[PDB]
Amino acid sequence: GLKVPKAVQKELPFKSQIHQMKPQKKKTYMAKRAVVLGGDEKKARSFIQKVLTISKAKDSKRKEQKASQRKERLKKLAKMEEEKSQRDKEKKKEYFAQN
Amino acid sequence: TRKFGLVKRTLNTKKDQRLKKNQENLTRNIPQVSSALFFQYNQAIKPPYQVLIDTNFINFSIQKKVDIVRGMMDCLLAKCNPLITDCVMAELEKLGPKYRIALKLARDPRIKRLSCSHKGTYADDCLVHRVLQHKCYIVATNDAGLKQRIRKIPGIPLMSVGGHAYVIEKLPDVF
Amino acid sequence: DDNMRREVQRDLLLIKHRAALDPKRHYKKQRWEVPERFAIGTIIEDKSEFYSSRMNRKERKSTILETLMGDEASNKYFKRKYNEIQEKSTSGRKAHYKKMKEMRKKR
Amino acid sequence: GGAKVVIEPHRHAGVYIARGKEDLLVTKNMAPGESVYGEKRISVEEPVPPTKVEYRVWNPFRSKLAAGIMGGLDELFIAPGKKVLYLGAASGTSVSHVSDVVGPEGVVYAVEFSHRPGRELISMAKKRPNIIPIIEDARHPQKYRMLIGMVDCVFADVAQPDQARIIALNSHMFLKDQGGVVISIKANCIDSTVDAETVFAREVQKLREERIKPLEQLTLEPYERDHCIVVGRYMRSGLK
Amino acid sequence: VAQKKYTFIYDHEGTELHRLKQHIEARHLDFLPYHYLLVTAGETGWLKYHDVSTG
Amino acid sequence: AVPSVQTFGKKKSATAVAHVKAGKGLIKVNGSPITLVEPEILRFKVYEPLLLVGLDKFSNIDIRVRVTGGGHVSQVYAIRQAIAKGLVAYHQKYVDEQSKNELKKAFTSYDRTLLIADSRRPEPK
Amino acid sequence: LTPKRNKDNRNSRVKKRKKYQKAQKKLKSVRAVYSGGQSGVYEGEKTGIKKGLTRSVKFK
Amino acid sequence: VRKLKHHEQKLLKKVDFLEWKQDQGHRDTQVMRTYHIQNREDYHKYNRICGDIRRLANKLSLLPPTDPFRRKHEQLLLDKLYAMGVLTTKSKISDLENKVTVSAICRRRLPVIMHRLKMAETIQDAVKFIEQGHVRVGPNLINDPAYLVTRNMEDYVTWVDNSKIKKTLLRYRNQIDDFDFS
Amino acid sequence: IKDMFSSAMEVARFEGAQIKTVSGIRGEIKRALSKPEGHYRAAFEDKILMSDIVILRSW
Amino acid sequence: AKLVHDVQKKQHRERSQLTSRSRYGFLEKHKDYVKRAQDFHRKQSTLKVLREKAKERNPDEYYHAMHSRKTDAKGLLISSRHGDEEDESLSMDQVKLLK
Amino acid sequence: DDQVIGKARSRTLEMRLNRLSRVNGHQDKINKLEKVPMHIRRGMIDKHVK
Ligand SMILES: [Zn+2]
Repeated sequence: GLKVPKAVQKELPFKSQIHQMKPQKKKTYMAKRAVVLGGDEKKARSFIQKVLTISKAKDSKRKEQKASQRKERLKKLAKMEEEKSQRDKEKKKEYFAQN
Repeated sequence: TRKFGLVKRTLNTKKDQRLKKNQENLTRNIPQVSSALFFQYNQAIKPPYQVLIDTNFINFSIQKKVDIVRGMMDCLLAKCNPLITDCVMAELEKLGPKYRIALKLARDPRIKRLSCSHKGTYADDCLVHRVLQHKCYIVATNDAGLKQRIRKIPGIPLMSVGGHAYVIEKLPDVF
Repeated sequence: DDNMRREVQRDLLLIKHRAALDPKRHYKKQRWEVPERFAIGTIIEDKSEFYSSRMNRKERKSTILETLMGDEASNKYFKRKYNEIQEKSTSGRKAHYKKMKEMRKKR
Repeated sequence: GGAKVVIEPHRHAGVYIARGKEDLLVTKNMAPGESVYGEKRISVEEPVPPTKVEYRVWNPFRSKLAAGIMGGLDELFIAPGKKVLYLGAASGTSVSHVSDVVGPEGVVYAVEFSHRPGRELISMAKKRPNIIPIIEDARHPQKYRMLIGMVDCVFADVAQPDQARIIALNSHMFLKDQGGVVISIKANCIDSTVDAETVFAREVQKLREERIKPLEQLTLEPYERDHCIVVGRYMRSGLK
Repeated sequence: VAQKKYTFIYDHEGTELHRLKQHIEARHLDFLPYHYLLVTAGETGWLKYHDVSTG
Repeated sequence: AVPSVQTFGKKKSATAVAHVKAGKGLIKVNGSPITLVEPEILRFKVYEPLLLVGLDKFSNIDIRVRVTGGGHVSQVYAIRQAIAKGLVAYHQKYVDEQSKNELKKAFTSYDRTLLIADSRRPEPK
Repeated sequence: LTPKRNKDNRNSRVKKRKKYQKAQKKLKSVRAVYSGGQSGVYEGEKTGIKKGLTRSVKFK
Repeated sequence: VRKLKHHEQKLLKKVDFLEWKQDQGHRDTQVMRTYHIQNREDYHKYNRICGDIRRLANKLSLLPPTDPFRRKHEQLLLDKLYAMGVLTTKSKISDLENKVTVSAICRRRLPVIMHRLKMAETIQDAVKFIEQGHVRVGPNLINDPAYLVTRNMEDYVTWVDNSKIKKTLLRYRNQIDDFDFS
Repeated sequence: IKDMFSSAMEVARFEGAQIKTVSGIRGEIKRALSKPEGHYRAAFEDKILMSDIVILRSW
Repeated sequence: AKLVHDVQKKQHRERSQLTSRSRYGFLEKHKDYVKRAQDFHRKQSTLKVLREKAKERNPDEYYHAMHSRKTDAKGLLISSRHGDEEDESLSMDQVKLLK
Repeated sequence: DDQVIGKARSRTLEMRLNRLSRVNGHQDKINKLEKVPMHIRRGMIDKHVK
């Protein structure tokens, strides 16, 4: 990742300051308090995670494949438009050369 | 204990809805391509055909001495029903007393006639709308602009006076 | 209420991500954010026709999630697809980088 | 078969979608606890304890109006407070769904001419009180002009070649101005010598000749070959 | 209202609608209600009739 | 909630932040007391803000200094600057202005580099 | 020195058998094709219901 | 005022109780809303000076195109308005008709200078701050919003010392040195 | 660069020559290093890697 | 391919790292180098932008959010890792109920 | 030119620029009329023709 230096980032403007939060080293009370459920609930959590990452990776595959589709459609479309514009700028000169 | 940055209240032309240019305070619709069509074939039309005429087609018919129903019949080799919309008839009547021959050849009991329901007599708009609604129509026309509109919308055959008889283009079963 | 949305909050996620539950189903592209007013309901197959759509008393469940978890072919597909997505996603990131460095270091 | 769905309101008022892994067009049930033609039902427990209210699956292969809804019609006029004049209420198949879409505060006049369908219509209209069954020929609206007054939408599922005249007569008697006219046109039952687009164009022309402005048509193709729904409104002055 | 120099026109709740660049020093305003005319006179020797409807 | 005051003392690249507040009288540099500030021959350079004005000014306030950067002598010069101008700023804000400018007069008569550094240099002749 | 060519091009009949199967698989994409009605029990729409889209031809 | 019907709107088309033609589209109101101008007559006090500049620019462009009087005074006026800050470029003389504008004279006001120097989050905040007496140019405190700040005189727009705003920005970065009062 | 030459005489013979890595990063050899014999100092278009091979195309 | 043979537009295969030089894995080729270089260039571009903003901070920059937001000892930005809709410290009666 | 004072200079330069630009510029774009209302432009034309 982009590692901006501390000498630069302490002297940044107020809008451009980089919100970098430090890791937690103390076993805080809310984290040592909070309960997680087990068995059927942890396999429900595992299942929902697997379903959501399969959905997200399928969507990323689909949109990358659409990007690869539409760049080559852009290429052939620009070739056909260039041929068309060449035909127009010679037909206009024909028209005016006759009239 | 007043407020700071006190201003005189004026009206906001960007915001005030009492004035006229600020009086401007979803369901998509993608019409399906017709079940009458193959890719660009229009597999559903079958004789007896029905053909929408317009005014320059009638004028070119009389200028080339082609009968309407007999020219249609020996163009398509099928039984034709020609249709004059009320806007095409309005256009022929508005053409004046020079075109009396064309008007009373359009007044023919063999030429049936539709009843368009709109304001104005723009026959190109009426023909384009009622043909892209239904795809059961041949369009007989000689306008260059209407010919380009009709041959850009798919599945619609186009007939036109060319030479000394009628020609037909986007109908793939003519012989 | 949010108290009931925190009970049906998982099968609404399943209906939102329908498209990646079976590899052969392939829905039409909608978005389907959670509607403001809904109701969770159970299908009554009546007592007229049997054995065709009939899910018996011994396998009726209480969410869509328990049915999808009880499906063992879907568990095969989800575990397999998740492992291949996992090993694609960790392809060259950090364990690869430090084993390349240890490859440099070992000799 | 014992699965769980989520009910969600459709764009159209009074009808719903049950999302599962296959989603269902669904209406509320006016007579809870029994099915009318063997469709499946959905029972929600809505919150004195919560009450079990239920819903009925609308089958598009057994209802032209449901085929139209889930093919996508921009405006049905069948709405949750309205009065619908159903013409050709051939049994209680679609009339039950129109009845409970229309709701307890609205009225469905179900006109049918045959008599064993009329017997089943009356036994269905017992448990659905918002159905007025009218056993009479729709080709003569004067024979039941005393039983019906000022409907808001006409639906026409008649399958006769004098369809447009039947629709025009019933509209001129009982429909109000700018009310709804929903037509299910069957091409083969009108006439089979011409193609489907010719007969749909002729029927739409007949409607505007009887001053019903068509707003919309839909072919409803995956459920019925060579059918159509034409949705229009009764303009009565100025289709222009 | 006829202010320091210019006559101003305010709506019901007091927002300023118009500052009249003519009507240079009014001291007397009077409306003609059947004709919709604001009539203005003052320290200048001029009398100005201003149609309120058209403007 | 407490009356407190923060000042800064700088020499070449050392910098010292001094927080002065009301208290019992403890003077602490980098957590350790002031009597531990090495190199131990410049401990009186650190002490002279105290001995120039008396310890009865420091009998009611506690100072803490955090010194980073620099070297040994740059850090003792940053410490003495931070202590001096922190005592002046505390007596300005929370004690009377007469003791404020008596402290300024005493420090400025000893050397005004206790209060104002020599900062931007050279001269391009 | 010929290019690699097609087994389906080696028969003029099989090529039109397999470009008509391709065409009538593309026709399911553009229209909605009447497949033959309800096969068994009505299972549901199997692909989704859009409540926002209306695929109907408006007049004029 | 009551959304006239078709016969009324056809019969009295020129009736408008809000927008008149002497209003000039309420542009005094529009730019005084943009740059938050207190008193009503500042737009027209600036419009007189824009009309002076454009009247001289017309009467100076009506001189022959090569004489040194026209060239000297055009360049001299162009330099003066760029140095004052109304003009943003002293290159072309069509700026002396097109780009001379009450909004340019209003962008040179003290709260707008402030807001562009990021010294206040909005022009209304800058108005409130210099009304509350936080802002000095040079040494002396500036108290009114309408103060026009030239290009060389915008280097000295700061806060007063002993400002609470100066104190809270210094203590946000905890660079506050309480020796010099902030 | 380590071993394409056996001696500083050889590198002196080849000074200023354009080399490139297999990544197409162009470069030039500048001066023979003193104590390791065929080792030299080259300058490249940007930072080359430890997994590269430089190339002096001769004939 | 208008006048090109398919035996002419063949597939040239790419070479591997030498087995003697194998501990530095994967001899990288021009696609790998451009993936390296444009990454380095976009990160240097954003570093140069941040350095220019640090040069043009303008220290008379007041925001209203520099009352709530604060700064650690080294000068960087404290980002509270909990909430910003919650509170990190909870009251005595809240602790009584949770305990 | 270099001796022609104001209104003669403005209209002279405008006439020259019109005559130069009337060759290649479009006829619907070179000579744009000032927008005058109908009932006063027609009266302008009638008095000018008188
Ligand atoms: Zn027409």
